[PDB]
Amino acid sequence: ENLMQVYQQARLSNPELRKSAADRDAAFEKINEARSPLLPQLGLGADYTYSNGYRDANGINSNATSASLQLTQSIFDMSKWRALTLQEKAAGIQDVTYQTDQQTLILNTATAYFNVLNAIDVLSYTQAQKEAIYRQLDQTTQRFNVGLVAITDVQNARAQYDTVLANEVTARNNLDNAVEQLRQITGNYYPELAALNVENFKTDKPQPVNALLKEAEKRNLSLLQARLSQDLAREQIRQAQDGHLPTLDLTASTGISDTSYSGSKTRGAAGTQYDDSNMGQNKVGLSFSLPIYQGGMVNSQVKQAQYNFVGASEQLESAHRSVVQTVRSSFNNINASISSINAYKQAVVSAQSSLDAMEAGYSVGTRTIVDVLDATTTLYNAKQELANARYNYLINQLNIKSALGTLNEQDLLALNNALSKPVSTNPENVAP
Amino acid sequence: ENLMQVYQQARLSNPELRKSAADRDAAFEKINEARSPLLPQLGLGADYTYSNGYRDANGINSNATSASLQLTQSIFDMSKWRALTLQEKAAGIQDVTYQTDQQTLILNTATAYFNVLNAIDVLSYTQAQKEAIYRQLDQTTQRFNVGLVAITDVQNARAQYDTVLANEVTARNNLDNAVEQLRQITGNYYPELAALNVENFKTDKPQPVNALLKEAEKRNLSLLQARLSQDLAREQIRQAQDGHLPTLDLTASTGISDTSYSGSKTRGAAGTQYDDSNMGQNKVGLSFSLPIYQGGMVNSQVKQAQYNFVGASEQLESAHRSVVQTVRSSFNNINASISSINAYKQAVVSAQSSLDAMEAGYSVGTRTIVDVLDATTTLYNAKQELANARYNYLINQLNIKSALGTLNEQDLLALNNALSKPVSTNPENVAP
Amino acid sequence: ENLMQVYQQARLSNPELRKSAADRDAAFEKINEARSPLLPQLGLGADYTYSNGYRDANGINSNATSASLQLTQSIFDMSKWRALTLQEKAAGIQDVTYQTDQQTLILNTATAYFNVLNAIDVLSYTQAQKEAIYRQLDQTTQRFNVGLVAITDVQNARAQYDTVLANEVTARNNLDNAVEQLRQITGNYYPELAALNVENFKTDKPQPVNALLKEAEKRNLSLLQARLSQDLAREQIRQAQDGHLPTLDLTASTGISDTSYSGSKTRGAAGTQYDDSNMGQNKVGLSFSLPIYQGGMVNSQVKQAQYNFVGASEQLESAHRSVVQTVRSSFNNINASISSINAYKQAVVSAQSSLDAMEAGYSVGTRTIVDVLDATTTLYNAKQELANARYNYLINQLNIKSALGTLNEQDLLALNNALSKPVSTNPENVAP
Amino acid sequence: CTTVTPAYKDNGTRSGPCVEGGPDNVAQQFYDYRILHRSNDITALRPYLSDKLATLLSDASRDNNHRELLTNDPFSSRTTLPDSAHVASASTIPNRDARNIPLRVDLKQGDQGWQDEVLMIQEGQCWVIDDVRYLGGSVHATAGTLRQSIEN
Amino acid sequence: CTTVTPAYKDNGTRSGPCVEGGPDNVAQQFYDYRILHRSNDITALRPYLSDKLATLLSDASRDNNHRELLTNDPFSSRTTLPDSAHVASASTIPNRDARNIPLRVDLKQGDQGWQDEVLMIQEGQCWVIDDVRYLGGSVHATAGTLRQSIEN
Amino acid sequence: CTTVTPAYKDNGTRSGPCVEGGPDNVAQQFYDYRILHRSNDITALRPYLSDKLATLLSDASRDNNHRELLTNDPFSSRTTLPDSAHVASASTIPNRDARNIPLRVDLKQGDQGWQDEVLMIQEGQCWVIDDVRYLGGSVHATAGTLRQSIEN
Repeated sequence: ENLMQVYQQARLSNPELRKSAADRDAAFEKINEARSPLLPQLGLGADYTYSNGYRDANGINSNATSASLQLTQSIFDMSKWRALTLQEKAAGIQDVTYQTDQQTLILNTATAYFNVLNAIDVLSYTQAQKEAIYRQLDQTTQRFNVGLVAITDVQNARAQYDTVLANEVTARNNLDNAVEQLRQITGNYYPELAALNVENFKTDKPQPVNALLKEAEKRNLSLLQARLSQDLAREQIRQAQDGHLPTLDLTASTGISDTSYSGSKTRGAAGTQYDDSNMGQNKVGLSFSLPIYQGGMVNSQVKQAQYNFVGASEQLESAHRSVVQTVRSSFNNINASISSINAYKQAVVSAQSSLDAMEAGYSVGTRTIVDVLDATTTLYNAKQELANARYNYLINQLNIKSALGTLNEQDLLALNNALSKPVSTNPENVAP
Repeated sequence: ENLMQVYQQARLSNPELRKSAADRDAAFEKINEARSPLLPQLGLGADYTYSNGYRDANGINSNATSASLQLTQSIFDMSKWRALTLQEKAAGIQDVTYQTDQQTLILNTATAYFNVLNAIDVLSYTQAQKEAIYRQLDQTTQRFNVGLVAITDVQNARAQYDTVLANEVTARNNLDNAVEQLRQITGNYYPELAALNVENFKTDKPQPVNALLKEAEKRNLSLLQARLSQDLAREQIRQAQDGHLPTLDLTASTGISDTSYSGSKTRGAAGTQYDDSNMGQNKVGLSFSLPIYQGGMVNSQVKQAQYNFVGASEQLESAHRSVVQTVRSSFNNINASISSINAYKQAVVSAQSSLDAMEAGYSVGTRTIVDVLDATTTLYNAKQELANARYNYLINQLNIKSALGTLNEQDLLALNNALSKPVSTNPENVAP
Repeated sequence: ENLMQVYQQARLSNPELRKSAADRDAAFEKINEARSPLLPQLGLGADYTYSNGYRDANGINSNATSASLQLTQSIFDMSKWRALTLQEKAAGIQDVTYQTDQQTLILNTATAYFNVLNAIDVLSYTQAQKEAIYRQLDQTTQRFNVGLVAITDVQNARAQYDTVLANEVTARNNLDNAVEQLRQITGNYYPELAALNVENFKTDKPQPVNALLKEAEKRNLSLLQARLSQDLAREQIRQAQDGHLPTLDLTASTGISDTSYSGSKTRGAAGTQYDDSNMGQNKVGLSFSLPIYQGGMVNSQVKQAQYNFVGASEQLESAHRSVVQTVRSSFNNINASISSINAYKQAVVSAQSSLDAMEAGYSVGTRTIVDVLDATTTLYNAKQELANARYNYLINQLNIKSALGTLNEQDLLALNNALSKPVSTNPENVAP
Repeated sequence: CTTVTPAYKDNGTRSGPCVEGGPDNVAQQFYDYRILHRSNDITALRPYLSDKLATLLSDASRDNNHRELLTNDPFSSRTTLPDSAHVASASTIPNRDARNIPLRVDLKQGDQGWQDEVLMIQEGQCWVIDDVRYLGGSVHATAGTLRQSIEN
Repeated sequence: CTTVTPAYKDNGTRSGPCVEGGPDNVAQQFYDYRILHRSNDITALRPYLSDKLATLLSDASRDNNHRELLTNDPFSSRTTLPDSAHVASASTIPNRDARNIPLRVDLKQGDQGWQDEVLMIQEGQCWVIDDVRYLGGSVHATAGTLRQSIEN
Repeated sequence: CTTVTPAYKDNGTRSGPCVEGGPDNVAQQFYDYRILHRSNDITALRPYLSDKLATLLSDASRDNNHRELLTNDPFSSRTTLPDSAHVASASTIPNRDARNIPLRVDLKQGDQGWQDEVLMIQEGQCWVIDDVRYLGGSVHATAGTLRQSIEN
């Protein structure tokens, strides 16, 4: 299928994208865990304690059965709210990195799909070179069998044929590896893909690097992640102290206790404090705490958070510089690709003219067979380089679009609008 | 020494494998730390408190010296058992990654050994090319000294000789770097190694990719590690809740306390509650706890564990796809190598015949010195490529055996059975 | 600007170096947090508890308002001192890694600055080759217009011209990418940089690899980091037990409590135990704790620390082997570079002589235009390779100086003393 | 609170019918249907396989090349129908942002076990068996998993 | 105790005058000076930009190419002078081992916001404004940040 | 419980005798023997060096090239025999899965210290000295550690 269906199947059945999305969802669900301690904390607890006397408590045995139902609430504690905001920012940066992962998936699938086509083109060109050299071999061998020229031409052309055969084997292996890699990135085996037609291949100049830089700075994913990380560091230093703020808690508890006494000394004439006691008590209360001198722990924590915030800001600046470098490199690479397309078109036309001239000269007799073989290999190398330059230009267009920060399926549709004919990627079928 | 001795010395004296084994042993010993909290926890504690009083408790001073010996056991707590099982699974995955490290070491030592041999072969071939070009230089220079041909041939052949000299220098540097790298990976300086003979070098076709893929899927180390990680995620989600299960503890404690009272107001006529008390208590008790409303913390933790398990399963599927890609790539590369061996043998034979034909033509006078120099360059390049293809095929065979997942010293023995003659790797001895 | 000013600007405004320095400062300030628990811990706390009676305690209501001021000190606890020592060692290793980062910055800025010059030289050489081929094309075309030779030579020369044009486009793109990368690593846009003159370029033989190895082993940064890590592991195993040593604490507290009773049953005739109590008590006490049977936790932790220490020792040994490999590789690379400089100088001279000879032969008529074009491309390739070898030798000298562990701005001054003439890096200006 | 709101409004295009849901649930139901009956033919097994293993098995049957593999057993690692199956548990699946989940099922017979592995594809509001990884000793025939075993 | 003792005996060479210090402090003071007055010309703004943005703006003004950008507003994302500014907080800066701090300032007008960003450089014992990232919708003119916009 | 059971059924091939064991123990014993006696010749030192440093030093002695290195002191960083040594402690070694442990020994003389380093190799049930890293100022002769110093 063409690029659209390949990308759709890749997006629908990719494991790494699924993993990144699951990680983002887990980071999002962490908000509830972060928010849990602010909500009421309710619990139950029962116990049974048996006490035997000793020393001056000789002959004293006690049995206590207790039950309790407790509830605790944090009336004022800024640390919990700061932790909640930290979790919020972490979820935000995870969402951003998920978006970056989506962009990476699109770029990777496009690169692999075009690599398969480039390998097919390379193999076909090498096979055509082998056919041409075989034709030259047959013509020279038949001329020698009739008898016009020595064996040197036959030997040289045979050596060239063998070298071209080795190159063809290498190209076939490379194509097989590329198609298997495409299957791995997609999850399906594709027998044929849409090729690239040269009639409708029209190039377009890119936008000036100024507006490119403006949009990239405003809407890059990596720079947005760096900004979110710096904001997270700022909230971390804000949370860092959490020691100068007094804390306030509210507690409630319904409890029952049944105590029974027994022993040799417990059967005395007192009969007042040595009898079974059944106490029920429901309690409500408030607790106030305030650290005053923590030993310098809070000050050191605040200073460490300040250093961490400085480091995060510096990492953001590094990310911005990297974004500028990426935009400039992508623009320059696009311009180089569009120039090289025309350069290689002119070069291949020139090489064809040169090969025709060398063949005519050999017919006259001024040249030798090594010269025409060199012209042939130069022609086929030029054709191979032109095809590679075309595919590199398309991939580079996608690369600059991605670095701008606004890459989606519309760009893939624009690329796919230039693919018309289907070709099979079967190694045996192409070269029977 | 041959490959067996090199591998044995590498295994016996490698720091990275030792570090991996130490890490595995530490993760294995983590089981005792995980099992410790389930066992009885016994302790001792003594204290002495001086109390002074004021306000309505004016003129009351107390001195209390206490000692205690405590024992605690966890009668029912599934969290500890789940932690123990998690530690067991972690130890298992560490054992698996240690096995993978062993495989990586064996592959690395074989690769370094054969890289050294390939460097030696390349250097020898370049030296032979330099000798041939020097012979051509001497012949042409003596012919010109007698006087038969212009000075152009001398200049061209001298330029070729200088280029070949530069190539020889860089090849010698590469060989020295390779031998030093081998010494680094092994720990010993090897003066001579077993070379590769061409009489006993016989190639064998690999097993069909079907049974290869079957055995690789069954026995691959990375896939087994991924499966163990997914099982670990399942046990993590099983442990995740640990909040709906009530906990039960048993405590025992033998304690002594001595309290003495003194003060201006303590010398009154009461004489009952202000006397020295010697309390002794041995207590045996049970404690029962049950969370009921944890504020949603347990539910959020369970859902996070669910997401983590989904992510782990996705990672396992990614590992399986990568394993399939590795097996297919290894098979295709092995077939490419075995074809290229024959292709390059035919190519080098053809190139030698072509060089002989060009020499005969130059003797007749049809060709020129640049043509015979180019033929010499092509022949020596073909020889170098054939040797490189041979070594690449051997390394590739080891690579596919490793990707199958059943690589050990038997494959090393199979490779070493093909090495017969020893050659010295000293640059000075090989370059007199 | 020359290398000194470029490096000074890079060091003044580098984000990654600033981030590493901030991380080092944070790890250095962690000492105060580590030392905090040893210092006195002082706090305050007040509460108000309301109790309602139930069961046999019916008709009993109590209201207790309390305030307290507490102070705690750790009289004897070796765990805190060991944690302080661990923090000290961590700060030390962070300082070492910061020094390594500084060295890496110097090496990177030098490499980029010389890469820009190498790209400029490559572009200029390619443009000169294009000019020479254009001159040859014009001469051949005018000769054919007058009419002396067939059309084959024109075709071949123009094919070579097209190929050289494509190579020139590629070289210009590479130069633009390199200058942008230099701006990114430095933070400023440089219109011109000091070039490398060939009159004052004199090479120097390096010190014997023995003294090199001695100084490197004594003063390498990576080896020092590994040694500090092993010492940290030793202190970790020393700290890891912390279970057989009894702990001792001292506590002081000033507290006030006001309790009031009310209820239906509290208005009886007792009037003794159901009245307001105002207790003011200050306590000073000591606490002694001693683990005796921890369930094997301490023994397992100690054994894990032993394994970790063994792993750290193995990592240090690996680091030492890598250092030896780096030193040997750098020395061999310098020797290869200094040999190749002379080899390529001789090759360039011989290639120029060969090109002159081919031109003379073509004037006579014994050669063909393809031969002189091949000689021209060989000469220009040799010149390009010589320039690249020079720029690689300088970088190799800096690399070995860095691997020795004693690289600073003085070495940059030594390099910069060899740069005299300035050249502009504008793509359009150099090739109008 | 704080609903996850997964960011995938996709993963649909379901053609044939299927069971309610639950990966372990559908795997257990499929194995129970195969064990209880004796046919195991693909015509009655259409709901439990999604859209691709069904057509792959259909064209393999019409190809007449893998007759032995498709007639003995396509889904079990042996040549004989198992006696009991126990699918690895999975505590449901949160929302829909999850696909291609593999589960290992213990295929227990009389004093024997093989513990095969089967992939799971969501593709809508449902769950469906796929692949079957043939993870066990004495593999039935061909090699690898079923999908690449019958792949041309 | 255990003072940091930073390893940076560098980061100096400041020529022109400036305000006392503190990143948020200097950024807020510079914005307040811009809004309170109506000139915004570089001669009066010399203290807040240290040594490179001042000269770049000077030669851009003398270039007679960027008249529109340099006359409407060079420091705000719009063509109109803002109404209020709120710089992002930063709890001072430890020691002196800190440079190139980027701060985002919320640039609020009547029922509008643009939230620009500005780099800040130490240059000795002080703090100075730099770059101004032009982060906001409807970029004023040219493109990118100010330094790239006016770079030749 | 849960014994480690190391996976290393190797690391043998020991020829000459040696001391009981313990890396710090054997290093301390070697240094004490060298300090107490005055011979420091290799024949009496055979048990402490393993199998390779012994033969390497023997053939270096028979080579008559490193006489100056071999006659004053090969194992200390100086040309004079030390006065006291203190090997870095190591809390024994678990099981046998541990090899090539480098220990730094403080080599203290009258108002001086050099703090050299020595490698430790197991070879079976024992421990033996190797390399000696020559970590100290003003090294004796040649350069590097002893192994590269006497290597041809």
